[PDB]
Amino acid sequence: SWEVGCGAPVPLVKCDENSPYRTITGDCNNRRSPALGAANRALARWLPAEYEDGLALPFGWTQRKTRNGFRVPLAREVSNKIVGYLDEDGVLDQNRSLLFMQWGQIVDHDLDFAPETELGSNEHSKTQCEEYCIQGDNCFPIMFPKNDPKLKTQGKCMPFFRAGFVCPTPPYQSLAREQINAVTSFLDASLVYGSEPSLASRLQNLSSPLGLMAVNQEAWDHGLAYLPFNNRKPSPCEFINTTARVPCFLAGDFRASEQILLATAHTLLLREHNRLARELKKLNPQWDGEKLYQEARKILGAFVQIITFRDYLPIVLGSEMQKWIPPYQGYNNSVDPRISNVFTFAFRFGHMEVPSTVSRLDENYQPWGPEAELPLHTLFFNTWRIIKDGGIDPLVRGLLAKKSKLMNQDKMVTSELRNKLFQPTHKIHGFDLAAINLQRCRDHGMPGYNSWRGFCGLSQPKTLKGLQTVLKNKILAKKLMDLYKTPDNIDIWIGGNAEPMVERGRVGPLLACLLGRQFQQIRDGDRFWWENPGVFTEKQRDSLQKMSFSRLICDNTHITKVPLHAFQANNYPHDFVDCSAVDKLDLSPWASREN
Ligand code: HEM
Ligand SMILES: *[C@@H]1O[C@H](CO)[C@@H](O[C@@H]2O[C@H](CO)[C@@H](O[C@@H]3O[C@H](CO)[C@@H](O)[C@H](O)[C@@H]3O)[C@H](O)[C@H]2NC(C)=O)[C@H](O)[C@H]1NC(C)=O
Ligand SMILES: *[C@@H]1O[C@H](CO)[C@@H](O[C@@H]2O[C@H](CO)[C@@H](O[C@H]3O[C@H](CO)[C@@H](O)[C@H](O)[C@@H]3O)[C@H](O)[C@H]2NC(C)=O)[C@H](O)[C@H]1NC(C)=O
Ligand SMILES: *[C@@H]1O[C@H](CO)[C@@H](O[C@@H]2O[C@H](CO)[C@@H](O)[C@H](O)[C@H]2NC(C)=O)[C@H](O)[C@H]1NC(C)=O
Ligand SMILES: *[C@@H]1O[C@H](CO)[C@@H](O[C@@H]2O[C@H](CO)[C@@H](O)[C@H](O)[C@H]2NC(C)=O)[C@H](O)[C@H]1NC(C)=O
Ligand SMILES: [Ca+2]
Repeated sequence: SWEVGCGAPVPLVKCDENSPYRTITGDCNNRRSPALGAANRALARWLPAEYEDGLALPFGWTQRKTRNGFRVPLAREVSNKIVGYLDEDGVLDQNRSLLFMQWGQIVDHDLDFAPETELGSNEHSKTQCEEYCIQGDNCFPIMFPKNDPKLKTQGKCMPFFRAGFVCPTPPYQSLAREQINAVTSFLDASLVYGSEPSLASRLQNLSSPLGLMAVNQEAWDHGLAYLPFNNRKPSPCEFINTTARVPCFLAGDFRASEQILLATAHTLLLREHNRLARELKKLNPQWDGEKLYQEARKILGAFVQIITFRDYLPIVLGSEMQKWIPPYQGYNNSVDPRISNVFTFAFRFGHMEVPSTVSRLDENYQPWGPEAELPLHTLFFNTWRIIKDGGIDPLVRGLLAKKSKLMNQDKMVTSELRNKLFQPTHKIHGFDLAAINLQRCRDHGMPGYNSWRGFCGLSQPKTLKGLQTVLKNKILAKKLMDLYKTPDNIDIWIGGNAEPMVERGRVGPLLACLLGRQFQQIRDGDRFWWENPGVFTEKQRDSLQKMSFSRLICDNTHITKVPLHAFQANNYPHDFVDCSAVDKLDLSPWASREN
């Protein structure tokens, strides 16, 4: 049996072969099958999907349906018993800057987004779901287990809506349900430019032929650009402080305002596009408005890639880097560049790297003002602290000089995210990202832990003693067993994250494998990979190889002191040097010598 057909919600457009620029949607990257790695299509299944009813119901939907003969435990109950911790002392990655957490979220955002199903704005699937906690259709509420303190203050559940799926977004009934990636699978700064035409243009400055992205005309940062604000009302950035009335930003990606440091990095990207475009017109004064946009956008895309594969992945994998991402050997069109459904959970290792507070630091890197450090939760959907506090600048210094959270088998996810998450259609700082992630694993039909162990050539523990051995942790294993009753039922997010953290890396073996494999394909199956012969000239590639996040900071802020290796843990002033000492990006090689 088999089904190749289904790809109905897609406008299938021309591929201008030889074009030297990526499309916005990601179509036409791969020539044999030009929908490969395009946005708005069904994420890839490395392993057949696993639902309660074979088709679409997330294990845990039916109380009289076991998984392998055992009920699956409530997501919130796994959160409470395994994921949570009280004492934030001692949980600071000694050798990773806070930038390390933040880049990961940036890369994640470039690569995947599975939007909640939306059949109703003015429809009571939302209200009935939130108010009365009745599971049905796309309402899959996260129920509190006996003894939960949120029972006392928040109700019977936290709302949760099932992710969008292809074919139709009303129910289906032939193939297994397949969730959508709404963004492009190819690491191509789609978070900045958008993955759809409608937005990419709306993002553009089509008032002038300079190839610039649209900037805030309401607020400014020492004459440095801010991102435009967004249309949407209701606005959750507004709802955060209804007095200040500062809305969310508008970026290539809709999540850019989830937290202030994400919105900051987005700032650390729009700026550079425009810097790059201005420098480019200055040099090639005959170039189109379009041409300037595309060639900046190309260089930016190349920056995301280089920072990611040269600086980030080596330190997020460790020992396994070489085992899954051998040095580049060219473009391979037989490679599938699609983001897999499991990767979208594996990449959520980042959630254990988020610490409980964010600092603003002045130019001696000392607290900035009387409220320099804030609880992370007061910063979900918070632009106003950017616009009417300090710059971006103090936050970027914090990104450099403060540390990531270290994942810890006994202190997984800070309560800032585990109890205080703010959703943008629900009025409280009262949600649990960990619960949500577990529920979503089930929503998405994920195979369990041991299925992924087996996929990656690793042992598949069956017996509580065997699980202790894999996780080198008696007590964690015990709680996992007590709750799941068989490692085969352990949800991939929590299983993958429970494994000790490799060597020199920040993920376990199961994750290294899932992540390495996805990034290898991201790298090998992209026709516009920066390092693919043809995409850039050898000259051009000699200039791009010197880019650095440091350099990005220098050219787009008024920070004049940065470390050389920004992802590592760095302290001021010892690990910092002046922007003078820090390599520039030399665009001589972009000179259009059509003569
Ligand atoms: C708030 C949130 C963060 C920080 C303050 C945060 C951080 C990260 C990092 C650092 C990631 C990678 C290193 C990462 C990956 C992914 N996240 Fe996550 N994250 C915050 C909040 C959320 C929320 C909310 C979601 C949606 C949850 C849902 O299932 O309903 C979320 C998701 C993800 C995600 C899946 C994205 C997708 O493909 O749709 C990651 C890969 N994060 N986060
Ligand atoms: C903190 O983690 C850093 C990385 O953030 C650790 O050091 C990294 O380890 C690599 C080895 O793979 C080193 O890179 C090597 O350096 C030589 C030149 O001496 C160069 O030819 C290559 O680039 C080579 O890979 C390097 O020390 C470092 N890498 C980077 C990018 O910083 C470090 O061990 C940890 N720091 C502390 C204080 O423990
Ligand atoms: C909602 O946003 C408000 C800003 O839009 C914020 O209030 C701001 O923060 C403090 C509160 O006093 C003020 O900072 C200083 O203001 C002047 C300095 O010129 C001093 O008189 C004060 O003592 C103070 O140090 C901001 O000026 C202030 N602005 C306003 C209009 O109050 C709120 O705190 C935000 N509220 C929430 C719940 O997030
Ligand atoms: C689109 O670009 C035009 C041309 O630069 C912008 O107009 C400039 O705006 C800046 C402030 O943003 C001021 O110097 C002048 O108003 C214009 N400068 C020049 C040299 O003409 C316009 O702001 C941009 N529009 C948007 C919405 O970003
Ligand atoms: C591109 O990648 C694919 C991986 O799927 C390679 O194709 C496989 O190559 C191995 C060894 O030659 C064979 O055993 C497989 O059966 C091949 N499968 C297919 C579909 O071709 C391919 O060799 C790689 N190409 C390059 C140039 O590296
Ligand atoms: Ca992308």
